[PDB]
Amino acid sequence: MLDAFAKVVSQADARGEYLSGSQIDALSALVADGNKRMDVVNRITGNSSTIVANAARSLFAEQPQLIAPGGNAYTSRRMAACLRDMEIILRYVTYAIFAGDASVLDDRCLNGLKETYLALGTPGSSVAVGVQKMKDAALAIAGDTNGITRGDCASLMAEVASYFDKAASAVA
Amino acid sequence: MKTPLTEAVAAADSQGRFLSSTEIQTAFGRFRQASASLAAAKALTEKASSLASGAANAVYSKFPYTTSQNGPNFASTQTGKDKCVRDIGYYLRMVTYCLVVGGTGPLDDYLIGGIAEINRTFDLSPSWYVEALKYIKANHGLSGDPAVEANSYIDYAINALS
Ligand SMILES: *[C@@H](C)[C@H]1/C(=C/c2[nH]c(/C=C3N=C(/C=C4\NC(=O)C(CC)=C4C)C(C)=C\3CCC(=O)O)c(CCC(=O)O)c2C)NC(=O)[C@@H]1C
Ligand SMILES: *[C@H](C)[C@H]1/C(=C/c2[nH]c(/C=C3N=C(/C=C4\NC(=O)C(CC)=C4C)C(C)=C\3CCC(=O)O)c(CCC(=O)O)c2C)NC(=O)[C@@H]1C
Ligand SMILES: *[C@H](C)[C@H]1/C(=C/c2[nH]c(/C=C3N=C(/C=C4\NC(=O)C(CC)=C4C)C(C)=C\3CCC(=O)O)c(CCC(=O)O)c2C)NC(=O)[C@@H]1C
Repeated sequence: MLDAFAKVVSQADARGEYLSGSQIDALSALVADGNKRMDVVNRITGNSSTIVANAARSLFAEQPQLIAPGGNAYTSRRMAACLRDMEIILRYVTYAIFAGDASVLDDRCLNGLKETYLALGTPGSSVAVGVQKMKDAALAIAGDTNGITRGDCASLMAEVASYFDKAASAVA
Repeated sequence: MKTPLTEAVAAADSQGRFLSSTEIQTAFGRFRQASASLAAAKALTEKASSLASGAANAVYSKFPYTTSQNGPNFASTQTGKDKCVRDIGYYLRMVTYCLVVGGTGPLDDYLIGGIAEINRTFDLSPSWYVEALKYIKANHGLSGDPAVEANSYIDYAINALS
């Protein structure tokens, strides 16, 4: 896997170059947002159970056929698998946010997901609604201006939303 | 690639865990070190042409056979001399990468893994590179944290060769 730093280096090595002063400044800007990124990782992690539960509760309320008998999330083993999948996808979103690169999410998590559900009979597009409901909740917990030093997190917030969006467009 | 952040993520993933304050304190250590690392990366890069050429010359003085002995592995020809400074410029460029990510990952991945096989097949002596790397360390002109952490990576290369 790569982080935001490694990613730049690996695109430079393939060209045989040293990083430019420009590239170095941009990575400095990333280091400048270091604490803010860790507050996002900390916050979503600290509420991870609640984000998962509340997301699944709202999915099953909107989409009652997944839980009716015969539904892909009917029976305890299937329900347990579904909540497990939601927790896994959140965990690897928080990895990508920590490292400031999507490698780990694509490589370890998303890769081959859509074909797994296709083989299983699991409705990918319902999986994607679940991911979206976890997105809104997480952006709201990470953006809470209480009990933190005020500042601007707007790029970070954009970067986070993209990793969820990358998860949702993968399975759907 | 091995960096403090991909190490921390790998440990959590290996245990199927979310990240904890443990892994955050690793990010905190990396982000605070990154000023000296990056300031060192900029410095080496500014000098890179001249350190590489000076380091090649330092080898050719320590080991004058390398310029007078016959055979494609020696710098007794124009191509050999070009190949030699090209090689040293690769070591130096890897060490700047290592500064940028804060760990040995670029060295391991691009340079160190395999190098024994290459040195034996092409009959290149490790001792030529250890000499070039001791020059670089004596001449890069860094001080303080920048120098301590650049030297760390140069000494890692040296120890992989010895
Ligand atoms: C956007 C994400 C929000 C935001 C973030 C923000 N935080 C800081 C400052 C810091 N955050 C921390 C983080 C931690 N300290 C710890 O001990 C732990 C647990 C192990 C964590 C995760 C730290 C150390 C700081 C700096 C010290 C401080 O408390 O200020 C800032 C200020 C900028 C800075 O980096 O110093 C900002 C802007 N602020 C918001 O308004 C968004 C909701
Ligand atoms: C919940 C939102 C939805 C749902 C999910 C569902 N998933 C499974 C089965 C699998 N899910 C995975 C996915 C992964 N496993 C991993 O280890 C990783 C990351 C490293 C991922 C993303 C896999 C591989 C399976 C198959 C293995 C297994 O079932 O344990 C099920 C079970 C299907 C079954 O027939 O048992 C279910 C139910 N179901 C829905 O209805 C929701 C939309
Ligand atoms: C300089 C200190 C001495 C020296 C140099 C010399 N090197 C070669 C040839 C090779 N060097 C490499 C090494 C690398 N290639 C890589 O991709 C990497 C990591 C990114 C490194 C460090 C390789 C693979 C070769 C062989 C293939 C090639 O030619 O590129 C030669 C030529 C040897 C030959 O037999 O053709 C020479 C001359 N020689 C000296 O005498 C100097 C003291």
